[PDB]
Order: sequence, then structure tokens, then C-alpha cells
Amino acid sequence: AKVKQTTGIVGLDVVPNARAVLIDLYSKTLKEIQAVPEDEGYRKAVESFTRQRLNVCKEEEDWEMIEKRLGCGQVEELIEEARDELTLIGKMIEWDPWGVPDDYECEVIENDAPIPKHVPQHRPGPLPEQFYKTLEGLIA
Amino acid sequence: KVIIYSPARTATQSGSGKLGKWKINFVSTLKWENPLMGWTSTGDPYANVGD
Amino acid sequence: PIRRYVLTKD
Amino acid sequence: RSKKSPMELISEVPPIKVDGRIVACEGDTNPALGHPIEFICLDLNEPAICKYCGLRYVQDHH
Amino acid sequence: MDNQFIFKYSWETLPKKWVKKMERSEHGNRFDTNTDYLFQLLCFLKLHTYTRVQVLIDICGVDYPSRKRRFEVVYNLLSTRYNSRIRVQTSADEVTRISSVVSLFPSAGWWEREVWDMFGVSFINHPDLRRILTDYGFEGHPLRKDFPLSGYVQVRYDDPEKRVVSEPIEMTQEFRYFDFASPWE
Amino acid sequence: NIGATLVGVDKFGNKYYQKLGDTQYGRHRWVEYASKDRYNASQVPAEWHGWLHFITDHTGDELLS
Amino acid sequence: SKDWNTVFERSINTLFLTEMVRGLSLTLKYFFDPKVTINYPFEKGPLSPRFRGEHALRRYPTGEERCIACKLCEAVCPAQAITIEAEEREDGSRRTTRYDIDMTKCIYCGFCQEACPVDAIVEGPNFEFATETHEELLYDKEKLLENGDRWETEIAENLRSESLYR
Amino acid sequence: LLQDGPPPGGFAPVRYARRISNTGPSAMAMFLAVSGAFAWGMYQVGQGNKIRR
Amino acid sequence: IGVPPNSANLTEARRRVFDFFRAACRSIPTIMDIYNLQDVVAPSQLRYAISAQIRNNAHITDPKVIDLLIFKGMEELTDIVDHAKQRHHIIGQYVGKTDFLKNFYTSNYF
Amino acid sequence: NFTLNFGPQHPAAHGVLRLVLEMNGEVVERAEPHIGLLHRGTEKLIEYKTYLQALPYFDRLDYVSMMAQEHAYSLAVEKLLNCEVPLRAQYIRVLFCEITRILNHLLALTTHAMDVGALTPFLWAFEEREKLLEFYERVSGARMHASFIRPGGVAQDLPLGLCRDIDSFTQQFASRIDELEEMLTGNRIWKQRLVDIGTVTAQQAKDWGFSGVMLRGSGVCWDLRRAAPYDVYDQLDFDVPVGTRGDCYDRYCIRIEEMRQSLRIIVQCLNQMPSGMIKADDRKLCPPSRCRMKLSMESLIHHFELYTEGFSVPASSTYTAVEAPKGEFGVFLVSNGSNRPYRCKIRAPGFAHSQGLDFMSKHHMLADVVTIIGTQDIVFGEVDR
Ligand SMILES: CCCCCCCCCCCCCCCCCCCC(=O)O[C@H](COC(=O)CCCCCCCCCCCCCC)COP(=O)(O)OCCN
Ligand SMILES: CCCCCCCCCCCC(=O)SCCNC(=O)CCNC(=O)[C@H](O)C(C)(C)COP(=O)(O)O
Ligand code: SF4
Ligand code: SF4
Ligand SMILES: [Zn+2]
Repeated sequence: AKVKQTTGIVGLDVVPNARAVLIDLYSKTLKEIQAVPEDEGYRKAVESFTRQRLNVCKEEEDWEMIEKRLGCGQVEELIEEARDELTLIGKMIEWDPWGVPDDYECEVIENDAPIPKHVPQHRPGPLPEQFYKTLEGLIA
Repeated sequence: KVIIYSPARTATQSGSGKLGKWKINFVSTLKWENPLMGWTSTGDPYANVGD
Repeated sequence: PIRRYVLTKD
Repeated sequence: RSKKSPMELISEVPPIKVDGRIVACEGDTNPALGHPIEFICLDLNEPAICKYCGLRYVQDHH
Repeated sequence: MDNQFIFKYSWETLPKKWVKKMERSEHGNRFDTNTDYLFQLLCFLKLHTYTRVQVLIDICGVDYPSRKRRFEVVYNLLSTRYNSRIRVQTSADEVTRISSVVSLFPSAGWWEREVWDMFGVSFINHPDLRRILTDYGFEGHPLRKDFPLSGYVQVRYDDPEKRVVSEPIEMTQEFRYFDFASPWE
Repeated sequence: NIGATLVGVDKFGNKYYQKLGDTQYGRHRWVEYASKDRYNASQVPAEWHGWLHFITDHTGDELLS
Repeated sequence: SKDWNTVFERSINTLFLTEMVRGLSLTLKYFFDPKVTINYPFEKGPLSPRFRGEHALRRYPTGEERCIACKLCEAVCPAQAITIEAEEREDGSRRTTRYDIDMTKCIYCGFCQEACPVDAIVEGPNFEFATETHEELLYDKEKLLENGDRWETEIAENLRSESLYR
Repeated sequence: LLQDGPPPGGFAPVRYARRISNTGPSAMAMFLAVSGAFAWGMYQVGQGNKIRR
Repeated sequence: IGVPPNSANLTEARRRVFDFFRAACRSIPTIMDIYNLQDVVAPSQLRYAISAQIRNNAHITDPKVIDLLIFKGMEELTDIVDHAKQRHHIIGQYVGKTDFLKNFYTSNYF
Repeated sequence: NFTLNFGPQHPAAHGVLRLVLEMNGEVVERAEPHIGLLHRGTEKLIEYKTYLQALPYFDRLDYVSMMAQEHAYSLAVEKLLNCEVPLRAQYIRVLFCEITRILNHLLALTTHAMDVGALTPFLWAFEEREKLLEFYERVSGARMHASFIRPGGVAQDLPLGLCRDIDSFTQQFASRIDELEEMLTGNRIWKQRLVDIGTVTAQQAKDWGFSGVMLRGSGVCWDLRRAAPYDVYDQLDFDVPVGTRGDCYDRYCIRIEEMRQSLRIIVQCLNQMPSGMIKADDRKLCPPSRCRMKLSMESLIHHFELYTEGFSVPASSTYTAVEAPKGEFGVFLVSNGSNRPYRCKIRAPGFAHSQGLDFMSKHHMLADVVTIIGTQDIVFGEVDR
């Protein structure tokens, strides 16, 4: 309804009308990911959640709903998240890490050692829906 | 001059749980007695590295 | 409980 | 006193008389403040020395 | 955001030939790469949106004097907003240069020097790599399994010249190593 | 120097006093050394050492039994 | 934003050091209150029965020394302070011929006290044993046994008191 | 069998919320206590100067 | 500046060795100036000492090992030049019948 | 820009701190702390001593939060051993960790204030810290270095007359905190000597690894005992203070609020204290009762083989992490399967805080550096291991 006022985090000054910049970044990432091959999981996931974020932010018109129906932090954190994603896209295009080597092995271990209930273990709440729906498309 | 060997099973006990391991035996045989309290003194830094 | 399986392609 | 060494000081303590065949020695009167319990089978003609305490036990009669 | 979800995602999203092997267990998720695709792996794990690993906790080091690749440096990571931990490790060598990660996480500048000091694994494109913990005139790397516990040099004050001079080690009572190891285990 | 009462004596001559407060610590029990030549900084025996440091509620005269 | 009524109060307060005289008056409330320090040579601080101080080798009420040269204390000491040498006496029982502790290496951690199966070694409540020479700190067997004899009437009571634990 | 613990019924409540008091001199009255004192004192100094003269 | 990547071949390490020796010679007046030593030693035979220490380890062929010796030598040089090493140590490091009978007379372990 | 050598030989700057820095005459450009003067060598000495003998190493590191340090080692060993500790031991461990937090916060606040110049609250807070060092004297043998916490449970049970004294202390500790706070928060000089000093952004804190109060002084709600609760902390109710600006004043306010929350947690743990045993019983890593090993054979065998050989941790490796008063303290244990640890790296929270000093003192006064040192609460036992 009004301006963001304080963001609650130092060094993260409020960006007025962040929806426009966020949409711009999402569009640039969507139109820049065409370099890497389709078949790979990285593209298959970045296109997925970038497109989901673009649709969910274009449906809404204000920050207090954009961050609300995402639930992925404040509308301003998404800005540097998208900027970092674009930087990663560019760097990995420069790296070109594609091509599965013919002599490739990967010893995947499934060790299951129980630990007590009183040791420091990260036990957070469930993720939003898109984080789970992305892996369905990634696998299939 | 070092000796590479596998320590043998101790006679007094019948378990073979300490076998199959190889060690480097630096010959740090230079040890004497402190003439105040009878402690064992060394001048060789490798007194117990290999152990 | 140790499941140690090594990957391989083609 | 401190002139007598403990080895020569324990020997003068009179041996204990036990009616039974085996006597359990626990060190002090309180079991938790003494050495672990030691059962000694006193059958010879010489006193049986407690290995922890040094106390000697002699069997008088059954 | 938990162990299993991250395992699936980093199994699918990560490009191959990067992670030589990986583990999933309650103790911790591991990603053992091959000492060359380290900067790339950390850069991907730092910038990706679904894995926003931002803070590097510490850079460990383990000396195994039984394998060909003697040393093994361990990178502990943490994602603040996802509340999850990733432990990436490599295999090093006593005469080999493993890449540095100061560009991504500036905090690594001192653990880098400490790992150089303790073990002797040098690094590339690191501004300083100077000894940080041992003495200025110190020789050898102490955390190696070769280094004796007592050390090689002692320190004492001699009156003929009014200064503190180092000297060969000579201990009054040697370090008694008690061999408690027993069979049936 | 002065206090509520006097708690026993010692073979070394020093007298042990005892004062009781209500809710705050300080000025509970102390020692007046028999001598005055630097008092050796350590003259309490083993029986009165525990009482002085609040280790035991036994006076020290009772600790003999 | 100001209303010409709050700027007056704020300017006056910053000009008359009110927030400084507040602390000035606060610091004076303990001036007339009773003090807390203790006359150390006469009254000493409160300790606990579990206090770990200077070591002491206690002995049986009969007169035999309580140590049986089991060497658990030597093998559990993290600082490696204790050195023991044993030998079978002509009496027949096993005893210590050389039991010394390096008080310079010792850290008073109480591991040796709780490792004895017979309570041979304990840490007495004596915390005043600073010496003048380094070689005096190397407590041999005779000095440590004399320490055990000196504090026996209180060491035994301390052991009996907190015997409900450990 | 005699574990140390809270008494039957629990311990008494404790406050920890940084209780704020007000022992300050005043808010505005000190300005008058200074200014009126200054005026009256300057008048007294004038009278003293006249007497000394 | 930053640590260079390890040399690919020996000829690329040889120029690194020459550069390190060059830098050591360039900085050699500073040690003689800030450590106050003029009558004990002249700068010319310090060149001989450095050359001897750099030619003793001349049989190493592995480029990585040579690079690591250059790295360690640079660290030692920076320690000496900066106020890290302490006096009477630089001069400590720098500047009959038969041996068997002497070794027999002095000790059993030689 | 001339260079002067800091490095005072006294605890009036925490001692053992070289800190060579660049000076333009009044504004410092680059400050280079020279750590290593207190590298005792614990990390090498850990591998030569069993899992029980290595516990007192952890008391020495960061020697103002003693029981908050060995707690991490105990948790790591328990995780590597799948050992379940009884509830009473967990509650008393939480209580004593909170006491460590209070001690560390008091010592840090008063040492920093005395560095600034305010010397009267220093002695007041050590008068109050006497009462808690006395509590440490009661449960354990020693006032400061107390090996109370063991991998199984705690070393010994609490004395009978302890909870009454602890609650009596907590009755007035809040008023003591208010007295100490009224002299500094409302003061004028304290504000101008702290506000807008050593500001750190959240991105900078994350990049430089400032987990702890420095991370939470930038607006990041990252509390390890709430994000990853280890002992019984879900039952306990407390708040996580989070700052707005990364200056030194908000860190001071955060530390005061942390002391408040620690007092609240101590009260909760005192109220909700269950009965039962203190040491674990599932695995054999706890000594038998001294009234039991003297009449049982298996118990005596266990006592012997534990106080000579120790418990053998199965071969694995892990990184634990607890919320030390300084910040995140973590122990990276590598177990060879024997009774001695193969490698035990210690992640000191003060190491990263000390390295991040270079950018904090960017374009500040020289006397503005001692307050930055004080506000980050650096002790050099943990920094150099
Ligand atoms: C019984 C006999 C007692 C004799 C002694 C009297 C009591 C003395 C007690 C002293 C206790 C306090 C001592 C503290 C020492 C340091 C205090 C200095 C504080 C300071 O300098 O702050 C300045 C303001 O105070 C000031 O400016 C101070 C000067 C104030 C003078 C008052 C002028 C008021 C004029 C009103 C006239 C009324 C009559 C008009 C007709 C600047 O403030 P800042 O820089 O920190 O903040 C931003 C402002 N830009
Ligand atoms: C006061 C100054 C302080 C620092 C003093 C220096 C301290 C460290 C000194 C470095 C110690 C070392 O061994 S580090 C340097 C060791 N590295 C080498 O010796 C390279 C192997 N040798 C060759 O390549 C050639 O034989 C060569 C002899 C070069 C020429 O022959 P060519 O042309 O056919 O090639
Ligand atoms: S543990 Fe006690 S009985 Fe055993 S050798 Fe040591 S002092 Fe003697
Ligand atoms: S107190 Fe600790 S360091 Fe001292 S002798 Fe006993 S076990 Fe060893
Ligand atoms: Zn007996």
C-alpha cells in the first residue's frame, strides 16, 4: 500500500518500484539462457523457476503481494538473487563445462549412520511448492 | 637409516586385531637418565614418531 | 549399512 | 610417628581372627571408601595377606 | 533445503565431471571433486538461486600418509537462507598447486595461509601465502604426520650474547607414548 | 578484631571468630593470628582450614572427633 | 520533523548535561553502601568440598600406604605429569618405590583423583603452596605422602561428605 | 534419590525487562532556575560594585 | 604479487630461478643496511653463499619441486628483509688422522 | 603514510596482539594483525591423546566461555558415537552454557568499556561474575577451567544447595544489568564513541564469515541454537535480538539483550529440571559408579579399560557447530576408528572476526581501532590454536 520504508537489513537500501527491475532481470536471464544446451539439468531448472517467477510477478502489481505469494524472502532479496543467477549464467557460458566424459565414474555412497536427537541438526520447515515442482520436471 | 616392518602379534594375547599395519622404525636408541629425578631424556626428535 | 555403487555411462 | 617405614609398620598389626573359611576384605569400614572387595581363602598354617590392604587374617576354628 | 532435496538437486543440476564422488549421510553431505574443478564448483554453489551457499565456515586439512594424494583439504560451507550445510573436499599433494577461492569468499584469505603453514599445500592466485601461525624462522610443516610432536628446535636465553637463540631440541623427560591399542576391535 | 562470638581456639594460639549476616556476604568468619611477624601467610592447621573456607560447617574442634 | 516544543527540550538537555548528571548520581549510590572485599590473610573466600588443589597421597588408618602402583593415574593424566616406578617388596605386596608428580606440568584437572580404584591420590583443599625454587615444585613420594598425612583429617572428611556422588 | 531441583511449585517470577525510572532534576524548570538566578545575581553584583566604589 | 601457477616445463622454471636470484641480489644492500653489519662481512661473498645454496639443489628435474623451492626461498627472503628475522641469525646461517677416529672418540653413535 | 608498531604487552588491550597498521597521521588505511604469538599447538597435541584426555584442550580455547567450548566437543563425540544423553544432563548442560554466555558477555562488555575509558562498571561486573565463578566452583573442582561436561553426560551430579543459590542470584542479576546499562546506554560520550563505528553490511558479514553477534548486528537472524537446536532449546522460550545498523552501538545493545535472554533461559531451565541419572547408559562411554566398581567385576573392567584405553569412536568424520558466546564454534572431528582422534580442527569464531578487522578499520581514527577490537570480543586462545 505504501513504500517499503526500512528493509530491516543494513546495506540493502530499498529499491522503489522493484517489480520493473525484477521483471527486466528475469527477461534478460530468460533470453540469455539460450546459449547452453536444452537437454542439461541446469538449463532445464533455471528456465523453469525463472519462468515461474516471471509469471508470478507479472500477475501481481505490488511488492506486498509479489513477496507474499512467493514467500521467497523480501522483494529486494530477489533482485540480487536474479543478478547472481545472471552472473552465473554468463560465467558458465564462458566456462563451457558441458560434455560428459566417456571415462566418467562417480562413487555414490548411501551411508546411513543414525545420530542422536540432541546433536545440532538443521531441522527447518518445508519449502514452497515451486522448489518441489521444479524437480519433477527435472527428473521427467 | 630406517627399518620398514610389520609389528608382530604379541605373544601374551591371542587377538590379531593389531596386525596388517606397517610402520617405519627410526632407530632412536639414544636415551639417558636425568640425574635429579630419574626421568628418561632424549635428544633425537624421532623418539616416538614412528610409534 | 553401506550402499557403495559406482556410476558409469554407456 | 614417622621413623617406621610402612612395611615395618604393618607387620606389627595383629592378624584378624575369622571363624569361617573365607573372609571378604573391603579396606575401610565403609565399603565405598576402601579398596575393591577381595575374597581370600585362608586355609594354610600361615596368615593370608590381603593384597590391597596388607592386613593378615588367621582362621582360629570352624 | 534438507539433506535429501539438496542431494537430488545437486545430482541433477550440477554439470558432470565436476564431482568425482559424493555421499549422503546424517553426518554430512559431501562433494569430492578432483582438485581442479574447485573454483568452478564453489562459484556455482555460491551464485545459484536454489543453492545460495554464501558463507565459507572454514578450510580444513587432513594428512593421510598412506595414499598417493597425501593431503586432503576440506571446504566447509553454509547456506544461511536455506539453513543447510555442504562439505566440499578435494585431494591434494605435497608438491602441487591447488586453486584458491579468495575471490569468492574473502574470508578464506587466512585459512588459506594457515593450511599452507600447517601442511604445506601451496595455492595459486593468492595475494600473500605467508606463514601465519608458526615462528618467523620456523622450518617444516607441523601438522604433517612426519613432524615430531616435540619439534626440531628449542628456544632458550644464553648470557654470552644478550639475546634469545634457537638450539637443537633436547628434552629432560621424553614424551611417553602409551600404546593402549588392543585386538578384538 | 571484634565480632559476634568466638569459635574455639588453636594450638598455635590464633582465635577464630564468626559473624552472621542476613542476606549479603562479607564479614562472616576470619582469623586473628596469635603472632604478628608477617604471620607466615599460612598458619591455619588442617582441621581449621575447612571451616575458614566454608568447606565444612564443622568448627574444627568437632573435626577432631 | 520538529514542533518548536520538542527541540527546546532536546537542546536544553544536550546543553545542561542532564544525561551526564544522571550517571554521576548513579555512580554515587554505592559510595556509602557496605563494601564487598575480604581481608584475605584473615578471612578467605568460600570453597567447595570438590576443590582441586595441591595433591596428597593418603594412607590406610593401619599405616600401610594406600597406593598399589596400578598406574591408572599415570596412564590417564592428560598432562603426563605423574611418573611411577613399582617393585615387589620383600613383604610380598606391590608398592611404589618412586612416585613423583611434576607440579609444573600438572593442571589440577582431577582425572588422577577419580582414576584410583583405591582412592590413593586426592587433591587436597590446599591452594597456597607457591615456592621459591623450581626444583621444589617437583613433588617426590615423600613430600606428597607428608602432604597426605598433614591434611588427612580434612581430606578424609571431604571424601566422606561428597561420597554420595562419584 | 535426592536429586537437586526446583522446589515443589517452582521458583518465584523474576523481572528482566529493563525497568525505567525517572530521577532526573526536571525538564524545563532548570532553564528558569538558571536564568532568573543569573539576573538576580547580576543585580547583586551591581550592588556590590556600588558598595565597593 | 599473487602466486603464479606452477611451471609447465623446466625451461619455464629456469627463468623463475634466475628471477628469484636477481631479486635476492637486488635486495642484498637492504639486509646489510638495516642489520648493521659492515666489518664482519662484505657483500661480495654473500653472492657466493647464495650461489652455493642455489646450485646445491641443481639436480632436481621436476618443475613443481623447483617452483616450490623458489616459493620457499621467496618466503625466507621476505622474512629476512622485513623486520621478522632477528640479528645473529643471518650470520649464523650465512657467512689429521681421519674422520672415523674422531667420530669414534666423540661418541658411539657417530 | 608512516607505520607504527602496536603490540602492547598487557591485557589492557587483551594482550598478545601485534597489529601493525598504516597511518596517514590521523586516519588508518590498512591494519594487519599479526596472530601466532599464542599458537600453543593444541591441534597437533589433540591427535596424541585419547578422547578423554583431549577434553581439557577445549576449556583452554576461548578461556572465558569454558563450558560453552567443551560442549561442542562433547556434541561432536556423541554424534560420532550415536550416544543418547539423559534429559537432566541436557538441561544442566543448557543451564551451564547460558552461564558461560553471561560470563562472556559481562567480561567482553567491561573489557571493551575499560578500553574506551569507563573503568567503574568493570569492577561492578566482576563483583557480579564472582557469584557465577562460585557456582562453577561448586559443581566442579575448579573455578574457571571446569571439565564438567563429558561425552556421556556431565562429570558429577549437582550439589544439593545449588539451585537455591542460582535462583537467588537471578533475582537480582536483572537489576545489576540495569545498573550497568544505565551508565552506558543513556550516556552521551558512549554514543559518540560507538555510533557509526565499524559498520558492516550483511553481505560483507556473510562474505567474511562473521557468524555470531557480528552477523546478527547487520540484520541477519542467524541463531544456531534456534536454526539448528541441539540440546533442549525447543522447549525453552527466548528471543533472538537483531540489529538494524552494523555500528558498534547496536552490537552493544544486542549483547545486553543476549544477557537478558540468557537470564530468561536460566530461569526456565531452573524451573523445568527433571530428575534421573546424569550420565548416559546406552553405550559404554561412562565410568561406573565408584560405589559399584568396588564390588562388581564387569564394572571394574569397564573402569580400567575406560581410564586407560578410552572409548573407541567408530571411523567417520563430521563437523559439529554450537552457538558459542563469540559466535559459531565448530569442531571438525576425523576418527580413525581407534581411541585417539585422527584430526581435530577447531573452527574458532574469533579467527574470522580478527581477519575481518582490516576492512572494518577502513578510514577510521587510530583510537577508533581499539573500540573495534573491543566490540568484536577477541581472545587469542581460540584465534591461535
Ligand atoms: C556546586 C559547585 C559545582 C562546581 C562545578 C559545577 C558542576 C560540574 C559538574 C561537571 C559534570 C560533567 C563533567 C563532564 C565532562 C565532559 C562534559 C562535556 C560535554 C560537552 O562538552 O558537550 C557539549 C555540550 O555541553 C556543553 O556545552 C557544556 C557547557 C554548557 C554551558 C551552559 C550554557 C547554557 C547557557 C544558558 C544561559 C542562561 C542565561 C541566559 C540569560 C557539546 O555537546 P555534544 O557535542 O556532545 O552534542 C552535539 C552538540 N552540537
Ligand atoms: C639474503 C637473501 C635471503 C634469501 C637467500 C636465498 C634463500 C633460498 C635460496 C633458494 C634455495 C634453493 O635451492 S631454490 C633454487 C633451486 N633450483 C635449481 O637449482 C634449478 C635446478 N638447476 C638448473 O636448472 C640448472 O642446473 C642451473 C644450475 C639453474 C643452471 O644450469 P643451466 O643454465 O644449464 O640450466
Ligand atoms: S592410580 Fe592411585 S593406586 Fe594407582 S598407581 Fe596411581 S596413585 Fe597408586
Ligand atoms: S590433576 Fe590431572 S594433570 Fe595433575 S596429576 Fe592428576 S591427572 Fe595428571
Ligand atoms: Zn583388604
